[PDB]
Amino acid sequence: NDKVIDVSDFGAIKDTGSDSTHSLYKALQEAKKIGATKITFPKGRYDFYEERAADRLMYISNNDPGIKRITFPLSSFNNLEIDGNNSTFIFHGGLVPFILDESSHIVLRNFSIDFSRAFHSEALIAGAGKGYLDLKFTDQFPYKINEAGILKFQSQLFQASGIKNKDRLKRKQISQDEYKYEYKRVLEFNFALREPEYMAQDIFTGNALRAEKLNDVVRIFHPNLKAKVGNILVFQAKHRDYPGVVISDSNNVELHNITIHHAGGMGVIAQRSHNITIKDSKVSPSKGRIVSTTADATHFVNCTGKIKLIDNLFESQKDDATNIHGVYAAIDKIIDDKTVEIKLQHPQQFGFDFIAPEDELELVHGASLITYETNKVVTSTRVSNEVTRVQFIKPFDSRIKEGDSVSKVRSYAEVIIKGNIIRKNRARGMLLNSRGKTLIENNYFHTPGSAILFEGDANFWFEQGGVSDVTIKNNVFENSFYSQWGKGIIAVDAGIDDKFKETSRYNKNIVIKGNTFKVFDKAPILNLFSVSNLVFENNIIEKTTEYPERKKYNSLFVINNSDNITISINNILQGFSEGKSQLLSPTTTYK
Amino acid sequence: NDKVIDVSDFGAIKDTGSDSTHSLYKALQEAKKIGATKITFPKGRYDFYEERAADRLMYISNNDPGIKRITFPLSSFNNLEIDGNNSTFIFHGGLVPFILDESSHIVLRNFSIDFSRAFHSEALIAGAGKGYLDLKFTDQFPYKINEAGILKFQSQLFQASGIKNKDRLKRKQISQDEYKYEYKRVLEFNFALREPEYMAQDIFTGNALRAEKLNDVVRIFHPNLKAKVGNILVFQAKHRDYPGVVISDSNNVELHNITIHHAGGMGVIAQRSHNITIKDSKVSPSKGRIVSTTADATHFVNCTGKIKLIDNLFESQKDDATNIHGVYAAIDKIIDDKTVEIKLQHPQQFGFDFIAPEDELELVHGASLITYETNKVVTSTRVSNEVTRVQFIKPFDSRIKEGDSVSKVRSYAEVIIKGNIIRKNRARGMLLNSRGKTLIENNYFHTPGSAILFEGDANFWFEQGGVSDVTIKNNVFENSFYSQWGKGIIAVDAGIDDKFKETSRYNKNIVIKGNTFKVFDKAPILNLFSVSNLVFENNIIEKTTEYPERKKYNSLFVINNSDNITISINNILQGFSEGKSQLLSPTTTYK
Ligand SMILES: OC[C@H]1O[C@@H](O)[C@H](O)[C@@H](O)[C@H]1O
Ligand SMILES: OC[C@H]1O[C@@H](O)[C@H](O)[C@@H](O)[C@H]1O
Ligand SMILES: OC[C@H]1O[C@H](O)[C@H](O)[C@@H](O)[C@H]1O
Ligand SMILES: OC[C@H]1O[C@H](O)[C@H](O)[C@@H](O)[C@H]1O
Ligand SMILES: [Cl-]
Ligand SMILES: [Cl-]
Ligand code: NI
Ligand code: NI
Repeated sequence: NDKVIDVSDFGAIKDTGSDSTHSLYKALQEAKKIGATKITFPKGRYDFYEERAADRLMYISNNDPGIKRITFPLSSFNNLEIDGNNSTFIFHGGLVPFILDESSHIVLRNFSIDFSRAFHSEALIAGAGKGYLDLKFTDQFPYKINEAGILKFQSQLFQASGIKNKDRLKRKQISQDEYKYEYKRVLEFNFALREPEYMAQDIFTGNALRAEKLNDVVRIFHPNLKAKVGNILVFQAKHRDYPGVVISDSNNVELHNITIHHAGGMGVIAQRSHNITIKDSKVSPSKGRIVSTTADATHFVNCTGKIKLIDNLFESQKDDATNIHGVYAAIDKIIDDKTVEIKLQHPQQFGFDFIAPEDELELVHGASLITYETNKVVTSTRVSNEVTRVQFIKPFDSRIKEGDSVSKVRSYAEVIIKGNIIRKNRARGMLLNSRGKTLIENNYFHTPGSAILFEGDANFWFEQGGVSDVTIKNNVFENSFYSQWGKGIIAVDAGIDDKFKETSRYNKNIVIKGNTFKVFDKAPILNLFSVSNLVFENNIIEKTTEYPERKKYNSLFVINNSDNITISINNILQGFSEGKSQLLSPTTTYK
Repeated sequence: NDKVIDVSDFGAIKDTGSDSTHSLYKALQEAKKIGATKITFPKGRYDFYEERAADRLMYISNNDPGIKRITFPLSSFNNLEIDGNNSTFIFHGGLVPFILDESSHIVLRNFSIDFSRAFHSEALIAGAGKGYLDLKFTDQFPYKINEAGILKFQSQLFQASGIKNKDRLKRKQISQDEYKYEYKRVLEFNFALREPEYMAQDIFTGNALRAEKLNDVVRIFHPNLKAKVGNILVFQAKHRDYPGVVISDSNNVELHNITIHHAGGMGVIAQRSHNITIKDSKVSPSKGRIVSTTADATHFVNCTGKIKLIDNLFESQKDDATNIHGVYAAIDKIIDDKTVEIKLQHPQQFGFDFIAPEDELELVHGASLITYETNKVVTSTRVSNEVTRVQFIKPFDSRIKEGDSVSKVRSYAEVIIKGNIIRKNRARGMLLNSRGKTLIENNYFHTPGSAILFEGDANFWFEQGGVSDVTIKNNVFENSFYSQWGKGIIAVDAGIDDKFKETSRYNKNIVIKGNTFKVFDKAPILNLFSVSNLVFENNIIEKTTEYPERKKYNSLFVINNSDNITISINNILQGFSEGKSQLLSPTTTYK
């Protein structure tokens, strides 16, 4: 039809293991040429390789920039639905499955994304001693130990060809693939619960560990290795070069019933885009794996309109389930009374262009995150993937210094996050850096880090946060924040120096009602600073014994430098040995 | 003036160490806007950094592709001379100094190029034992040994700031710079002669060596380490990301009195360009260094017109002094009787586009390098940075198989290489893969590898060679080919399988006259196969004792599968103990 295009008409045949990339490409161009509104896959398994994938330079915020090979290069597509009919997609090597670029009204529906060799690696811990672990790898994680004695994971094990010359080039190719499987650090996971081991920490290794094949078993050596035998050691991928679904300068995108088993980086990363829905989808590992995506499950940078995460499962990724936030760029040079040069600060922010004439920017004091003023841009001149020269309509506030920051005033995204399951990932649940109206309703949280974190800073990540209207209602937080890294189940960790906490009110107007908190010890349920107007009422708090109690904590409510904080008497806490009046009484310390 | 632009008028001030990149940029744009023909630097030292350099995707043949930061982004410039007045240019970090792209009539004159921290590293060998070397590094080569026990070179040593937060970002930045200084292998250099140690070999390490700080001295561990104490160990840079001068799709470019002290990769790399002169220039290390560029000094891919290398010094680079050659692309898929898909084979060839309609291509048998036919292109469709679909005007020769190759029929460059000094580099002198008229006159060669190599192959490098008109006259070859890797002083090593050597005549019409060969043993002066019509006459051959004699060789002239080879009786050989009649008598073996 000129309305519905079947990829098989273009040569893509399921269930054979052959490369479907070019057939898919021609089907895409025909859909655009005639204006078809849907591309369908006959249900089956489709494999995509590097050799015939479109190449484009990409800057992708909070991931690694470079030349990308892209299986679905959805540049300037409009009103196009891709229905996989529950096909499974397998990506071989360094591929970005989807990049939506200047596209509009795109629907992705009914398929799964996976890579044939994960970018992270995993092993069974078979033994442990001072300065070493003994590991067992499955076939799924090929590796070599070279003559230098260094463990190096591989894209695949070299199978000889017959033709001697095809072998020399294939070895060189496998050898250059090593970069993609570089590791950075290791983390112990509980075998039975399939989550980071209780009170285990990241152990920084670098990308080279000393190793020996005992002579089936691999011993790795590092002074700081420690782990329980029988658990699973995860090698964290060093790079974020292959995110799953990139949504960039696009609008009205919907993901329905998408399963992202794996990504080199984040599963879904959206930048400078408007209206995004992710519904009935899954971030969850494929067979034999305890880890899903090697970074965040979802992530939104300078997005507008409505961001909806509805009835999804987000489990087992190496970072947060979501983060919705803006970009700060530091004021690097003051040119004249009207003109500055801003510089993107974090490496995975380089190439993020966002300042244009007529834009309004916040001018922000760095150590306090307090806004001096807003000012309109009349000139924006991109000098590099770091520096942009900005001239304002009027001279900027005379208190502004080099080292302060700007962020664009936006129609901040309205956030609706409901019905999701968030568990077994490594870090936090949700970073709520959304200044727009935010609703967190009917989610389940079981996270090692904070289930919900208000962050943002203008000194390292350079991420704009600061909420103005948040409702967290009818959620279950079950034994969340069980790790050693974090400040509470629901916490503020904005980059506000101690000396400015008393005057900065970065997060405002938060309602926390009707939730159930199942907690195993007395770590903070709320750990707040620089908040104005928060009401915590009609919650149920219920003591458990899921994990050993951490003696470091003896306060459910840590409040500093805030105003209008109501920890209502109408909350219910049962199963604690202390009195209700003590348990609801805020402290300034963990105590 | 509107004719001559002084960079200092645009804010570039010598001898201060500040970044001159943006001032230079505005001077470049003004020169293009008004049509000025020259930009001058007041003599001094100018430093260029990453932060404000223009970023562009680049595919650069025989080097590494990616996003490049470019100090002199000479895109679409015409009739422009850059005169440095013997200024010195210092490049900090990952910068490509010059990229000439679609430019015309460009003159670069009177300056030097260097990087503040070399991409390779060097050390004094202070001790040696089984499976280890003991090294001493100077300040110029900063490094860390991390807790894993791995030696990792650094862009710089971290100097604390005062402000604690500027320190955290700077550490992250220094940490991400580590990739640029990765090593691959080590090679021992003779301290006194400043050249690869006699009969030393590359020792493959990989990018991670075990190491210990003895407690000023660094011990590295690897089973295959062996070296003489007092020599200098060079760590070969793993990447070729920052070549010195890129000349791409450009014409009529001249380099006069340019000193390239260092490059991350090749000093000068030219691709698909027409008429290039390099005169009175130097590739030669800066103070404290024994290595110059980390790959070839110069290199020309699919160039046309005249290539002139006149009165230059090319010393101490890690590869060849020059290589002038074409590209083969393998026939990966046969589509129909008229249509194939070609695929670039070597990773550093990806993104090399060269086939367009109306082009004539050679269709070549892979194992023999014999041309089946030429055929004209009517359709070229780039699928990726690897694959292009090519359709011919007529059905191609029915003997063609997948695995054969194509190369474009070109106005092959006329090559004039005269008055150059070639010495102390690691590999060969000149790879003469130039099918156009070639003149090698009045050069001095002192190379560890072959001084002059006819190479090319369609199985690994995929480089088109095959000479048709070569004159090698009045050169001095002094103790060249003193290493264990090579086949002779002047040798053929084309990728022609043994079974086709008898029928393939890939190199034709070579005159070798009036040269002086000073040789220390009886390795081949000529080692030829698949040559037709070569005359070796009026040469002087003179025995020396510069290096120990290699007992493996007892033949100055090894000839196989050739025709019309004249080793004239009018050559002079003095200082040998064998008879003249034996010494000029060809063999089929080293004997
Ligand atoms: O799960 C138990 C294990 O937990 C880790 O955090 C600890 O470092 C190991 O020594 C072992 O105690
Ligand atoms: O230069 C002398 C040295 O040369 C190297 O090629 C050899 O491996 C060392 O053991 C030492 O003999
Ligand atoms: O703390 C913010 C931080 O959170 C996660 O780690 C993300 O992966 C990062 O990109 C960054 O957004
Ligand atoms: O043998 C050919 C080979 O020669 C040198 O090593 C060059 O650095 C390579 O790019 C390649 O051209
Ligand atoms: Cl202030
Ligand atoms: Cl043949
Ligand atoms: Ni937002
Ligand atoms: Ni040529």
